[PDB]
Amino acid sequence: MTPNLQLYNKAYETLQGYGFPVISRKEMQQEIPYPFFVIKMPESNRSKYTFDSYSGDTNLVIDIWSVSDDLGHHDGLVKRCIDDLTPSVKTNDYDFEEDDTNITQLVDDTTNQELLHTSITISYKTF
Amino acid sequence: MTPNLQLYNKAYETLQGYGFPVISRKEMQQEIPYPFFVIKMPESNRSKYTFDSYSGDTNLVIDIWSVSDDLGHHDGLVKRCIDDLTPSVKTNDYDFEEDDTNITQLVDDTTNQELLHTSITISYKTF
Amino acid sequence: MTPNLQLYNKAYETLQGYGFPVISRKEMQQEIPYPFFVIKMPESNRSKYTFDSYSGDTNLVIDIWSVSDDLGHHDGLVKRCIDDLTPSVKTNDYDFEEDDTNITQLVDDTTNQELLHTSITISYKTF
Amino acid sequence: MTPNLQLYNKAYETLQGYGFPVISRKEMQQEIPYPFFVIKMPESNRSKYTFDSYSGDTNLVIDIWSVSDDLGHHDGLVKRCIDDLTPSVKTNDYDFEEDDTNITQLVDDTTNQELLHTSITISYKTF
Amino acid sequence: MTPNLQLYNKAYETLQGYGFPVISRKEMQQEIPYPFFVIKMPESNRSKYTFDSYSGDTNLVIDIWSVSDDLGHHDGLVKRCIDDLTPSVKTNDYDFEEDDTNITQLVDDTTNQELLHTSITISYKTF
Amino acid sequence: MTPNLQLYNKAYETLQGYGFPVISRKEMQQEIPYPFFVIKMPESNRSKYTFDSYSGDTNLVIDIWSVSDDLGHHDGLVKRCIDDLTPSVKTNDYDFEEDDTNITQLVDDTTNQELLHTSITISYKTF
Amino acid sequence: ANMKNSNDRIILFRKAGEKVDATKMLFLTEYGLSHEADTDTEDTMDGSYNTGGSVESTMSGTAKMFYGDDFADEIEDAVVDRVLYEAWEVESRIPGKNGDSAKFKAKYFQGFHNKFELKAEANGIDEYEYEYGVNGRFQRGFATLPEAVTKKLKATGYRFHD
Amino acid sequence: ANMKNSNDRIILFRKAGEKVDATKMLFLTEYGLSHEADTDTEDTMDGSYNTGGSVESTMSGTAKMFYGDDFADEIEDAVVDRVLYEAWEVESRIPGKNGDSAKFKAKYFQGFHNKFELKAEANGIDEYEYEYGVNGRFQRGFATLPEAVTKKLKATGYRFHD
Amino acid sequence: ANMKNSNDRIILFRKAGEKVDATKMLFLTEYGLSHEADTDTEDTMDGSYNTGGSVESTMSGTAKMFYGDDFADEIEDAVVDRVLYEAWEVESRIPGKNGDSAKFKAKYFQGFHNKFELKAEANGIDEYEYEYGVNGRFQRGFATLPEAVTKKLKATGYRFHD
Amino acid sequence: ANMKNSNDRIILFRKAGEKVDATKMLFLTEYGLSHEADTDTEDTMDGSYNTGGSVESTMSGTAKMFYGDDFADEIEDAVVDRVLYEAWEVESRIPGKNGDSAKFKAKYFQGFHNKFELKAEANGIDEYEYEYGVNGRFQRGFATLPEAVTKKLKATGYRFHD
Amino acid sequence: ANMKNSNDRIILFRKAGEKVDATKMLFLTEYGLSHEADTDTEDTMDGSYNTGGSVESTMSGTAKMFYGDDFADEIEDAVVDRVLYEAWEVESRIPGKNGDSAKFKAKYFQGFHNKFELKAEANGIDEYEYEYGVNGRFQRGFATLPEAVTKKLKATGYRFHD
Amino acid sequence: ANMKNSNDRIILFRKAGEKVDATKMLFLTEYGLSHEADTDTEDTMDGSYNTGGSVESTMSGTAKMFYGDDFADEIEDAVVDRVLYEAWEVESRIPGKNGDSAKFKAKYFQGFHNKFELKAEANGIDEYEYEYGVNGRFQRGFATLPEAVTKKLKATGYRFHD
Amino acid sequence: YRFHDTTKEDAL
Amino acid sequence: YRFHDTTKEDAL
Amino acid sequence: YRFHDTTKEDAL
Amino acid sequence: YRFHDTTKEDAL
Amino acid sequence: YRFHDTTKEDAL
Amino acid sequence: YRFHDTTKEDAL
Repeated sequence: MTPNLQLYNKAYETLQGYGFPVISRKEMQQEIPYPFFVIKMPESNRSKYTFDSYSGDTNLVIDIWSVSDDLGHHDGLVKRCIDDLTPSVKTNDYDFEEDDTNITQLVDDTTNQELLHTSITISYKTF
Repeated sequence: MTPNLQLYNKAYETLQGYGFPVISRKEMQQEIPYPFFVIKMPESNRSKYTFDSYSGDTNLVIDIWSVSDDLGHHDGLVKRCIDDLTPSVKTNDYDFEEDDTNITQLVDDTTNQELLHTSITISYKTF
Repeated sequence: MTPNLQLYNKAYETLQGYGFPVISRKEMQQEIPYPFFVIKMPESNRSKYTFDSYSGDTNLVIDIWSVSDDLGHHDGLVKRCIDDLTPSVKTNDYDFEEDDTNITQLVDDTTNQELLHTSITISYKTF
Repeated sequence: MTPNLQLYNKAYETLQGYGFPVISRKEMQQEIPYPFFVIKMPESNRSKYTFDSYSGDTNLVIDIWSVSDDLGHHDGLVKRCIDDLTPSVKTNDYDFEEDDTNITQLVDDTTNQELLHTSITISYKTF
Repeated sequence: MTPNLQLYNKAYETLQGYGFPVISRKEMQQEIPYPFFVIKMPESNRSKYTFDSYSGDTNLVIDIWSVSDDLGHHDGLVKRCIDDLTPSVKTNDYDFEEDDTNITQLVDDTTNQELLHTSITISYKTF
Repeated sequence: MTPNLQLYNKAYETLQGYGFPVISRKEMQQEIPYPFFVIKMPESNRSKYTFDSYSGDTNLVIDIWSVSDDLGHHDGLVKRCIDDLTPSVKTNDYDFEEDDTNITQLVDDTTNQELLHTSITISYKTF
Repeated sequence: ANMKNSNDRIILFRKAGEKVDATKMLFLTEYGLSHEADTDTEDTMDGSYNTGGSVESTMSGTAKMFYGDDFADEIEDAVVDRVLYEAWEVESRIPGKNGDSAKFKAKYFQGFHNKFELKAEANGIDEYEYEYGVNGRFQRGFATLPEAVTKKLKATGYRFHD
Repeated sequence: ANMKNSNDRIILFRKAGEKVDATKMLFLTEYGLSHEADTDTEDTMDGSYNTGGSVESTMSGTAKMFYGDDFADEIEDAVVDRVLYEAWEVESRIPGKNGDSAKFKAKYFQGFHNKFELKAEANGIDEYEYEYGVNGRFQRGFATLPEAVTKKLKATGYRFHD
Repeated sequence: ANMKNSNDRIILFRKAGEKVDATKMLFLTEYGLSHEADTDTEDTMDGSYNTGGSVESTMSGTAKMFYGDDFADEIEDAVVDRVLYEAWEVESRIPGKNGDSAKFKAKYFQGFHNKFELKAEANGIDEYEYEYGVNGRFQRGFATLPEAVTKKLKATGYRFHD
Repeated sequence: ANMKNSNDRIILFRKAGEKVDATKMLFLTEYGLSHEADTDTEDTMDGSYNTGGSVESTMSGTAKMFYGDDFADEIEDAVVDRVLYEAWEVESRIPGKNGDSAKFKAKYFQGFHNKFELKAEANGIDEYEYEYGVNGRFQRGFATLPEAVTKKLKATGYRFHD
Repeated sequence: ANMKNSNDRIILFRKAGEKVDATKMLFLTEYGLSHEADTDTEDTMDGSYNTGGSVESTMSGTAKMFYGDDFADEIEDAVVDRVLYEAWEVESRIPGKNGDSAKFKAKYFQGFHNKFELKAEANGIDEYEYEYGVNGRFQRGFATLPEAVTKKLKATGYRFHD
Repeated sequence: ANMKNSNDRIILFRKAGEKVDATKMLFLTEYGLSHEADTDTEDTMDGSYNTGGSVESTMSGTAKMFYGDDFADEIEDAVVDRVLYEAWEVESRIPGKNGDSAKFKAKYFQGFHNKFELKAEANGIDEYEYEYGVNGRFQRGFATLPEAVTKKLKATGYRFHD
Repeated sequence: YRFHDTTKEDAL
Repeated sequence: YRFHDTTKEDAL
Repeated sequence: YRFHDTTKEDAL
Repeated sequence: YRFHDTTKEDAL
Repeated sequence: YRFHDTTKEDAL
Repeated sequence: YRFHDTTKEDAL
């Protein structure tokens, strides 16, 4: 596997354990209750790093949708993700270490309902 | 909680004390007199800072809407916000320190009325 | 007051003395002869500068509209503004010092008449 | 030949061996099963590098389309490409060495079907 | 006068001597033969430069329109402009010195005729 | 002449010798067989370089259109151009030296036919 | 949490031996205090050892000059006339425990100013920088801040105030 | 894989000769340990050769100061008073094999602090940096980490915790 | 507020011993005045002490050359011929109190020019920079500005004027 | 064409005089080998001439530390204990011609490690860098690569493998 | 206004003692002329004083080499053969007043070239730089420019011409 | 016009005293040739004067290493074994006038290589750089280029060819 | 020397 | 000197 | 030396 | 010293 | 030395 | 030393 799929599988194994639905994209016939997680396949740069290995920067985005009725709970999901996915993730072929994490939130009215949209970006240096 | 929600709650506890209405977004059936405050959920970067802690940059935007009939009063609200939210904000888990604050104002005619729109951005380094 | 309103009031007190009309925006029922001045509320950055003070960059834009029949006179207004607003402006709470000034002019045909539009930007460091 | 066509021919000779169809663009009367490879003609910068040679940066993009039913297999194609095209490619006139490789994936719904689109970029320094 | 109008008048006094028409913008009832010059009011930055003077960067654009039937002549106009406006321009209040000049040409078909459009930019440091 | 027209004439004298048609733009009544060359008037920066001369950067673009039936031949035209126009071009008033050359190719379907479009950029330092 | 800002340090000076209240160093831009031991080491075929030489100690800083002032003019008199100066570094947010309740934690130095440079550049407020050479062991204690300077004479605008 | 992060090193100090648990150096920003041999070479017409001079060894670092602390205040006392200090560098993720099962791989030094600089700048938390001069051969071993400091007193927020 | 701009300093010179009005240094780009004490320290087993060596003092600057001028030509004569020069630094916005009402606060130096470099580069106005070595104690006072130079001969354009 | 990549050099070490296979220096980041002649020149009124002084030769490099390792721990023992080390630089892609068919072109050195610095920084894998002082003439030859290390123990992921 | 461009200085050379017209230094990129006094100061308990040591004077520059030339080849002969060279610096836009009406203001030097470096880099025209050591006092005067070089042999293109 | 590109210089070497054709230095990245006079000056109360010391001359450069090569291996043998080397710098585009019609303008040196450093870094072709110390006066002349190397063995691709 | 407070009441 | 552990039970 | 004013009336 | 191969069979 | 003009008519 | 050409026919 690439580091992309290895990390993506670890992030699914994690977020899929909380009991809320986790998806890559919603299909039209599929009914999803709030809150829910969208998780998007990582990007990965690679370059020569030592005479014996590559290294690179692998970017993960996970994306949390909720009704705005209770923001303390939505923030509980954000903090739960970050605490499970940092400082380091470890898998069969690869190691990942948080370089930075960026949290941004929007109030979204596209759906005739006031939703909260949090986008969590984590940059992992990988070895 | 994240630093985002901790700061956002402190900024509400503050601005909600002045006696003008404070909102994150206006809903259609909700009547809001002028002047009023819009307050938007912070962004937060994070990175390793010492062998013992993270640190990062947390960005707050608060946003003041008024009719242009009296600009000295609208500026009184701007200065009152800045004086209550700087130089430092302190909460249960986090400390915040002003790195910079940016004030910009526009004259807005979108609503068939001449409004004043001030956007106050405060960048906090956080520890 | 903020430095924004302090400077904006000083720039009005100045330009309003020349005898041409000065406005922030033109309203539909309001008749304005040429030439006229549009003046726009400053932007202001702020940051810690010494152990005892902030300092920052405050940006003023004033904006001169005339029919193109006589360009020597329009340029007389531009030079008169710059000579009254530089090198320094001084007010009750704040000092302002020209960092740079930028003059740009366009020939404007939006109004079925050939107008001259000069935009004068002055960047003040402030203390 | 240019380094562009030399590399492009080597990348075809490679990817065309896996047994899936490989194309530069799909024509309307041409039926292509999934998965398939799109391969795009390299860009090449050139500059003087020694008193005796040029050198430069040659950019290859190969682009993998699949139905999202099985992502482990699609990732198997991505890893197979990268392992055959790196660290170095060698041809009659030119040498190529991986400077970096960038992998990005999207979930694509443009075609009323949920496809996976992976874009693999490899930057070769060339000599 | 500003340096803008001083330079603009010197550039008119120059280009207006060649015998082709020179304009800032063409009006609808005005018939202009080819070739012709469009000349656009300079931009000017200013900043403190010594304890005794400002200095700054003043940008001139002159703009040459011709039918493409004879390109040697159109290029003769371009070279004639540059040779009259460089290396230095001198006027009552100001000095100007070429920092750089940029020549770009396009083939223009907007007017149902194949025209040549040359834009000549000259950056003057000014003292 | 400018360096623009001097170089443009040398690039015409060259490419016009191969026996394929060379044009700056195609006119509607003009029938052009494939393959063909489009050649676009250079850009030129200029600045003071020694106490005795200017120097500058002059940018040439030549642009090769072919049906995609045979890519080895189209690449033969690209390589033939580059080998005739580099490393140096010499003319009456000016010298030109390759700083870099950039080759990019696209597959173009704008014309209901699959064409190959190669854009060759050569940056010449000039003296 | 509880990180320590630079601008909470207060630097004070007075000319040694004259009975006056210490004067605050306004508009510091940057600051540093350095201690460094001039140790040698002596080699022998039984083995090398390190020998405890004397310590040099010094305080250093930069400030912006202003018109309502006379203190940079005292620093440049002091460096040339070799005047002995007392100085304090006080931590404006650590108060003393009891009895010293109105005082703040401090270091006390006395010594000489050894450098003063004015730096002036077009388009800029002119800086000065200085160096101060500490005599002997600096002394630990608690210092009274001059309350009329630090909290009574507040000013509006970008000057810091409560 | 298995790359070694810097922040897994734990640096500990105590004043030599007093019976107390070692105190952890919190909020290190950067760190380094250096060893360097002062070799000469002697030329002769039979041929040149290299001679085995003595080795100088030193430990160096930077930290952020904070209000709940008294240790930078000990470093600056120690550099001036020439106090001998013991120090450990411990690898928080290499445990001892057996018997030492509760301990972590370490180097033990004793020596003197030889430098301390405070650095303070407007808009910034003030740093200190130090240098420590090792006496003799540093000694290899396994070290007990002070478990009450390293794992019991955890704190929320951006302070690292499990 | 009341920050001090660099360009309010006026630098004046004249050749020592000739009865003429001081000439202004036009088109300064940057400037500096430095004082620095060459202190040693003497160690003893009773304790080390710091000894009050002599002070070196110097003035330094850069200017743009222009065609209506003869003064850089005097600086480069003066550095080679070792001519003694008087110089003033005057603060154009601090006036004297009474009697000195028409004068401005100043330092007076006399000394020698010790350096002059022309710097010329293609695409640029050529600079010169100089160094001046102060003899002895600089003297404080109030200085008359040459009013015909400073306020009567004003010029239009980018040259500063009221 | 045929340009020579850095990562095709293999650097090997072993402690001198003990019968063991050489150990590979893993995770080099950068490397250099230097030779430099300490020539004087002697002037005379008949004319100056250049005199052939002795040559100093040294090898230098940086590596990333990792947990499955014990070799940086040997370098830092070796610099302090002045242990003599053999070292090879081998060119992994130039094979020997015949008889040496299984060997690769090499330089052989013996000498002492003279420097070791750990560098650790927050948000980073800690580096070490070293210097090695060559004794005498380095010797040319062909070297057997330790095939179990270089080709048998391959690993997946970003570690280089065929 | 009236700022002084660098490229209006003309630098001329000739080999000392041979009756030929001075040759212009074409394609200068940058230039500088330096004078600097090696003053000591002598301390005494009556007070320190500054002593008037001798002055070193030197001219320095960089140029682009070209094929229609033989002059850089003369500089590199001159630095090795220790040939004495005369040189002028002439101000191409200050004419002499009367009698000297056809001449331009100048400095005259004689001295030796003391440095010459070629600098060559792939993708570049190769530079040379030189240093010239002035003997004694440089002499002021007015110089005739070689009119056939400076105004008659004009050339088209990017070479400067009227 | 007629500006001189760096890559038109050809640098050649051979070991002194063996009858073989000179070998070209391929893949130079940058190059320089330096001459510099070690002049003193002697002061006297009658006036100072400058004294004509001896000249040091040296050639320097960087190249990329490649697999079809044995010459960097000769440079590193030569610096250690103190082998005397002849070298040429030839100008590939200035031909000789008559009789020398097939030759190109040149400098001839003989001397010793005095430095060689390999530089290797991950993600890069490894460089070497060298220094060569010229003995005496370099000699001017015209040199035959080795036509089989320079024009017969042309190669395709990014290697320069006609 | 010992410690002395900032104020004129504790002059040197 | 020999190795001593961090704790007060192994004081110098 | 003492202070002397800028003007020719206070020449050295 | 002469050349010695990397392996234990050619120990110093 | 005195001043000498650039031309061969004022050779050293 | 004098000048010697590059070729083996003009060896040192």
